[PDB]
Amino acid sequence: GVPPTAELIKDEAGFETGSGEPQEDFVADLSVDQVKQIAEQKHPDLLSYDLTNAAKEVVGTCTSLGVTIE
Amino acid sequence: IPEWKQEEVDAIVEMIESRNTLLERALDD
Amino acid sequence: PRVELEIPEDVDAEQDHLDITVEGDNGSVTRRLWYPDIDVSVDGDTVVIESDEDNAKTMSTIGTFQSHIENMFHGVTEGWEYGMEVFYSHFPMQVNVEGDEVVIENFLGEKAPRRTTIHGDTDVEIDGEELTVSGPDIEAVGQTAADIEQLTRINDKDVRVFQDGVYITRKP
RNA sequence: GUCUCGAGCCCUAGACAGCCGGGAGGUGAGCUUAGAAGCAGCUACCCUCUAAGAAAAGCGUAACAGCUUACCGGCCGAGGU
Ligand SMILES: [Mg+2]
Repeated sequence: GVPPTAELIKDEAGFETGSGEPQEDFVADLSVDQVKQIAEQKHPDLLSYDLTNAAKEVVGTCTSLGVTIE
Repeated sequence: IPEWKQEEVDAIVEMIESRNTLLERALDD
Repeated sequence: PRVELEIPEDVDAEQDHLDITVEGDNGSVTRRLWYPDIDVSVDGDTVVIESDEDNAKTMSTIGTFQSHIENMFHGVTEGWEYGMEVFYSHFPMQVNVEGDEVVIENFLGEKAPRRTTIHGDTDVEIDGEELTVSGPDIEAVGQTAADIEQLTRINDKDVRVFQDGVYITRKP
């Protein structure tokens, strides 16, 4: 039921299109608290037991786009 | 004796306290 | 080298000279297993294939003799069976078992019937568009099935377009 | 084709082959695009579950789907490469 991960990032980022080269061309940005919220949403989608690992999963598409974290 | 096999036997013996051959190995311990 | 084959309880295996006869509930099969310095004997309840020579050539045949004997065991008990399907596009092919040979009529529209003789005590059972070749001797069954498929061999035209024929569908 | 001799690596903590089962999630990665979801192209190629399982090696689809490869487990059992 819950929409794809790539989209949930583009909302709180303010950017739509990614980059011609991931990590080499930083586009969007995030923060720890921002990622903590997206981790609360997906439960059946993710296989992780802890919320710690739930964040790790979300933070897999991020950096490979240009989503730097602070 | 490959290192990954010795290191695996350990991880198995660890979960017992708290490949079928590696399980039997951990049991014998 | 020496390899011992324990004969199944359903089976009986007598042997004279270079010939080996294997009898079972499904029938009997006799074969000649002749090769330099390879002795094949029946020691009570086991068949023994042995030789003093261990060279590549000898070992090759020893392995062949083993598989041959094991197949006879299977044949006289469980039996050998090949399944076939008759396919045709424009011309309805009339496959029939006339006497001791399978006959194919009107193949690809031909006026003259194509036929092949069935090997040994091999039985060919036909059920509409399906055929089932069976028997105790895998040698006879294997060939009989093959013969049937080969019977519709076509060399003059593009097989990709002219696909009519009986084909081996299931192998044991 | 076959005979002989040497060297390296693997192997009963189960090798080589074969057969069976698994080959999973975030997600059909992002860019490109009407679309492209392992596999037209460009960049990247990151982390969960776990005993394994690639941001996919090979076919396959208009794209999907579909079939196997990697990798893991089992059966087998002795040498193998
Ligand atoms: Mg021509």
